[PDB]
Amino acid sequence: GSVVIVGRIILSGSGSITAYSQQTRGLLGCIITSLTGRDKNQVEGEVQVVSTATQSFLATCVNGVCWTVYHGAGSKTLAGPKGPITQMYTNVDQDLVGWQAPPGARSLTPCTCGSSDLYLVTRHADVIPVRRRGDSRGSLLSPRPVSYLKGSSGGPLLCPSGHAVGIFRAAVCTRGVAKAVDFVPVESMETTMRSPVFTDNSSPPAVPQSFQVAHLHAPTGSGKSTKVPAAYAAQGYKVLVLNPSVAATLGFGAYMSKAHGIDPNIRTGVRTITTGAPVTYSTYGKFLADGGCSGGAYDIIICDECHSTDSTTILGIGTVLDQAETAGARLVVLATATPPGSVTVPHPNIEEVALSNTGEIPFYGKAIPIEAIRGGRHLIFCHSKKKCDELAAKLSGLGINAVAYYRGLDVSVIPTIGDVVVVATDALMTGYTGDFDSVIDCNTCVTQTVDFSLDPTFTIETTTVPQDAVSRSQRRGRTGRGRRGIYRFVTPGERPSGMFDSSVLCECYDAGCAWYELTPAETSVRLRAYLNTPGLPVCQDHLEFWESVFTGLTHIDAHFLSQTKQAGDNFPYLVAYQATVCARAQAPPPSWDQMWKCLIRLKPTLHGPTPLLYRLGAVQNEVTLTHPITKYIMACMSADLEVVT
Amino acid sequence: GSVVIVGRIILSGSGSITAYSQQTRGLLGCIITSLTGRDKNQVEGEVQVVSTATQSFLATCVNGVCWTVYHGAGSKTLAGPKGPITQMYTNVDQDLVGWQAPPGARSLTPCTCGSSDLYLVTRHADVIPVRRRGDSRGSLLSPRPVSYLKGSSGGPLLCPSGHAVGIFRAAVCTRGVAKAVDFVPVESMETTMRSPVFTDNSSPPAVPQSFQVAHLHAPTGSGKSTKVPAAYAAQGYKVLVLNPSVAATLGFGAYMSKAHGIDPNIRTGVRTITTGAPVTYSTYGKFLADGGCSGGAYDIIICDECHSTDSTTILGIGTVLDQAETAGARLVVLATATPPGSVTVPHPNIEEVALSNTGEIPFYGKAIPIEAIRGGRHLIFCHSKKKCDELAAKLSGLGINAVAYYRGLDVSVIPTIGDVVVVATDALMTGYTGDFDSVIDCNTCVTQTVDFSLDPTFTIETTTVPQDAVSRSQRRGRTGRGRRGIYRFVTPGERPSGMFDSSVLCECYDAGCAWYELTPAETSVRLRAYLNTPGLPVCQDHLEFWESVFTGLTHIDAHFLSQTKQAGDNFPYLVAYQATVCARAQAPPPSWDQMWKCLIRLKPTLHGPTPLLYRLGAVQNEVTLTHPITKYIMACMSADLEVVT
Ligand SMILES: Nc1ncnc2c1ncn2[C@@H]1O[C@H](COP(=O)(O)OP(=O)(O)O)[C@@H](O)[C@H]1O
Ligand SMILES: Nc1ncnc2c1ncn2[C@@H]1O[C@H](COP(=O)(O)OP(=O)(O)O)[C@@H](O)[C@H]1O
Ligand code: BEF
Ligand code: BEF
Ligand SMILES: [Mg+2]
Ligand SMILES: [Mg+2]
Repeated sequence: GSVVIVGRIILSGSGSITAYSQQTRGLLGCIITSLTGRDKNQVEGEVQVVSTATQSFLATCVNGVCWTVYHGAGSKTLAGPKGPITQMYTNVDQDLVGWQAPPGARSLTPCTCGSSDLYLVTRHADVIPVRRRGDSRGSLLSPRPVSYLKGSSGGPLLCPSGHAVGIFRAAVCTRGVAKAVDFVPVESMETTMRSPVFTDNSSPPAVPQSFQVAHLHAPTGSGKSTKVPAAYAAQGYKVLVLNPSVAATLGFGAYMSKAHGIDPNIRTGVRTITTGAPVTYSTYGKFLADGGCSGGAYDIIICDECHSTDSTTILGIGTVLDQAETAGARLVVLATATPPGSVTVPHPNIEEVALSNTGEIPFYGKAIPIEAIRGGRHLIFCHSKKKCDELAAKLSGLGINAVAYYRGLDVSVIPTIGDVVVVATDALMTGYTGDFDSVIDCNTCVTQTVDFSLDPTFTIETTTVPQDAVSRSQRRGRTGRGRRGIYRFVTPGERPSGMFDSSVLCECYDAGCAWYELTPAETSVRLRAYLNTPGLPVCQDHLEFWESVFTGLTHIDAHFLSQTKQAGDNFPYLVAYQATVCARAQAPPPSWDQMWKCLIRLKPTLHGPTPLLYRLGAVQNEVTLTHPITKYIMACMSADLEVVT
Repeated sequence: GSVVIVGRIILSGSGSITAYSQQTRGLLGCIITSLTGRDKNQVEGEVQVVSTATQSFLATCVNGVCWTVYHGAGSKTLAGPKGPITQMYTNVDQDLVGWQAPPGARSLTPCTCGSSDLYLVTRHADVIPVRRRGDSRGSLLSPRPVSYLKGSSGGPLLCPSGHAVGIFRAAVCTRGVAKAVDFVPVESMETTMRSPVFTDNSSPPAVPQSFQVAHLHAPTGSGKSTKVPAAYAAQGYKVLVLNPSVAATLGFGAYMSKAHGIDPNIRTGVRTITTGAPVTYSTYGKFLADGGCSGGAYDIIICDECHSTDSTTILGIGTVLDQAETAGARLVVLATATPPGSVTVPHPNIEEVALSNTGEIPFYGKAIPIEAIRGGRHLIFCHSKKKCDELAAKLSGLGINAVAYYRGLDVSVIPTIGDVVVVATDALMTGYTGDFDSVIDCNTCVTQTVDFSLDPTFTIETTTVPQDAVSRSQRRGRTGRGRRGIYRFVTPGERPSGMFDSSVLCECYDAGCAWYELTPAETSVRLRAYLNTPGLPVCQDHLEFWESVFTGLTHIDAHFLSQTKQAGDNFPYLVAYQATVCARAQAPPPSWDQMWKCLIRLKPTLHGPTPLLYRLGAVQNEVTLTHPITKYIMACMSADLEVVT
């Protein structure tokens, strides 16, 4: 649904800068209006209070455009008189979007006077003094809990003259206490306005004279992973294609000989072939395992499915971007059907049909009619492996040839031909072509988030949430590949695309330490290359923080670590490190969940409270919070952390 | 906003117990439908998934009634085919409400099996084993984080036959890990159904032969605080009237003299009058300061405005309930216009007009027209003193005679005669008659909430929230007293009444130690009497926990405590105790905010991290968690804590 103006902040004209709020619609009008996308209300002033169904924040008009933050508004339309107003500008790199100001809105005039005394207008219509520190930073004169600033994203920072310097996007905190603010400067709005609104990256980049990074954006099934590298090779170039998917990589190996007359090298855990062809497909993981870029090996490196924000992909792409030019590559291509800021749009091959409550098979609050999957080939996405197992069993019991597939199973369990219903997690979301007549989508997924909970340190949490627009379009894209297909779904919405959580950064340091022999400093170099590259998914810059954390986790127990690596569960390094600290203290793990099995053999010798370093799951045992490592991580958390408001 | 049926949990009819969900609406309807009260959807099943605009939980049909928890639904109507359906049952004491089961719904059979293996059905249609421990208690077979049980209140506990043993209401936790469940047994549903539809409490209870506690409920301005005690006195009884309000208590003296020919004793912190009359008006605070009930002093003790859930009232009423019989009182009267579960109904004397955006004075997102308050006598409620000061300054200003009244100002600031606009906090919400032609209500208020945040211990947090139904009716009732009046408001809504937070219990122990020379054990006895008395506001039973915490806080610095008491801020005992710990540790306080001003004299000598005991506001300083008191309080949090789901 649409973002909706629900009120305004009225700014003083004369003298000291003051503000007050006017509210213009309640909840009922908000929702109704969010749907029709038709808002008949007269808009006034320059600072609007805007609301989605779930969140509320600000928007500031400058130069005839109503500006706000991407992290708040996504790519959403703004409700307007004639109906929904699509964003004119969507700049994910700058966390900035804009709609053409509706009639009645007035614009603030840009501040061009280099005044460093600033005033931030909050959603509560407070005006708080801020000292400008940099192009996009200013310190607060009196610090405040972040909770106070929450909902003031999009609000103006003003000069003493009432001219706008930029809009508020983020707080810089010390353990939950905001001490500085980060803003999108008015000049970024200016740059945006004199740049193309349309960027059709649908053609393969030309191979440049000197090193360049370029983007390739075209719909699922169009040929990005197959036709494009084959055409580069046919022109005499050596090409490495990196994909996050084992299943897809193996698929290219079987497909490319007959499809494009090229029998590529293949590099994965279960299958490494050297044919000597000028095309190589590898996973990001295997690429990392082999040590990254080899000097002079490739002309073109394709970072394929670069919408993937699993830690292996992030670290893999950062490695390419840090090493490619030195390694003699002429071109890095960042290829994806669903770039940051994209929304799901109609696919020419794909008919979409909502599930209803009618059907024999209960599916995420709706139902699947048995006749929809009785014959033919179908892929059904479930959010968890457990649901996959359960659904597969149910269907099998109904005489349907069903097979579950997810992380830790072998690709071979999927039959390549004949009738089948594959019930999968996002292990099959990206890259893969399984010849499916249809996809059925639960529209939910699992995600991890870090919370700086100070209890004593941080928490990594797992929750199931609505899918974003990358997931919806990629899951949908598993059908309609070279032919017609069907997409059935439970719910119609999607979260905005192109953002990922700080926990993934934590995951990258972990993997660098556990699997790829990278010092934390080495990982930072690779991740910094990723973050410095425009057009990729974005994340809060917590590199210094995470580096400091892992840098202090020295002398892990090699035995426990090999075990956590072997069992293949999340944060093998953080888990083995907590276990290490436990063992050396003869103390029990936080709980006796499966997470802590590397410790089971010591169970009768472990007593008293757990020296808790951080929280990776439920903690059932008593804890003590004064282990030297705990104190070190607490100290790490004293550094500035930028968090969104 | 009505409660809305958004789906159902379908249960199996034979064999092992299984469940699955069907979803019948999104925010389409839900938020819409809750705001319109109309739901044409046909109801099926015995377990409904229900929702308000803000929260989602369950309802279970038993004996033709759709039951759920008061803490989730309040007194809300259920959206129905022909409009909102009024609750048939409202049992705040048991946390239980019910609507007549809509057509199409089936009921579960009450369980008589006497089985101790139960199964709890969650909102995600999970079915989880529970061993019955008591009448309303059961242990989980495997503990889960409490977050998992959230949104499942109102859900059924089933015995193996699928018959209902009761509905889920709260989790018993150990550091956030649920290990048992508290439920409302079907027999309570049985008792609730057999209890009178309506009990009339509008007439003064007769004085019984043996001690009795009785209720008196009647509209604002009906005479509960004046006519009633005057009538009892005419019958020859000695009557103590305890009222929360300093302002109202002082007002009774002159008025009772002129209207009722009684010159009452008056007891407040700021002023005492002893006339020897058979009627005494006292604040709850002065009553506690006086040592509570004096042997054989009164026949009748009226706990007036017993809707009040400030800590002083709760401790005051608890003291009465524990002491009155032994002190030789024959009757205790719990009097209020707004008992737990009540909602605001129209008042014969009061015309209600919503504020619009039209007017010269900005007010909480709306506007006040100058002509509505110029002139005559008017009372405007703001949520904070700062807002009262700002608005009073603005009104005068425009040449309006305005004064702010809040705690810390002398009652004499309010002119008893002539034009005035009094801008007040809830210092003037209950009891008071100020001869106002109107009340203008911001409809918000300030509340405190405890969070068991384990960082390292607990947090007391202050937030601004929508007013409850007690606040609406009580604030409104400041006008229309013996004559017509006008109530102007910012927003239509009201939160449910009759519940208060655990932090109030914390405040009670704090006040006991700080002001009334009560040991924590002493305070527990008084609070236990409050909690055991039906018909009063309800709270989670955290008495043992809080008592354990304060019992450990020994050897407070007398001078610090004297200072925090004198400054009048929120938790003088806890603040002075943290200050004591800091000064002895030669360490700085959590911040240099005004809360910690008692330490300023020592500032130059204090360095290093704060030995943090708990969180009462922002913590700016680095912290250490090594202090023995910190560890004592951590150990206290290991106790069972029941929290709602
Ligand atoms: N393993 C495979 N088996 C059969 N057909 C395939 C396979 N891989 C690709 N194709 C065909 O090649 C087309 C292009 O696929 P691909 O290059 O993977 O698309 P993109 O990367 O653009 O999503 C697909 O639509 C499908 O028609
Ligand atoms: N201090 C006062 N000054 C003037 N009139 C008063 C005062 N107190 C009470 N009254 C009158 O007595 C009536 C009953 O007041 P009160 O007993 O305070 O009502 P209740 O306690 O039921 O709200 C009021 O409506 C008003 O007419
Ligand atoms: F865009 Be394709 F599905 F990789
Ligand atoms: F009910 Be009255 F206003 F005390
Ligand atoms: Mg591809
Ligand atoms: Mg009264």
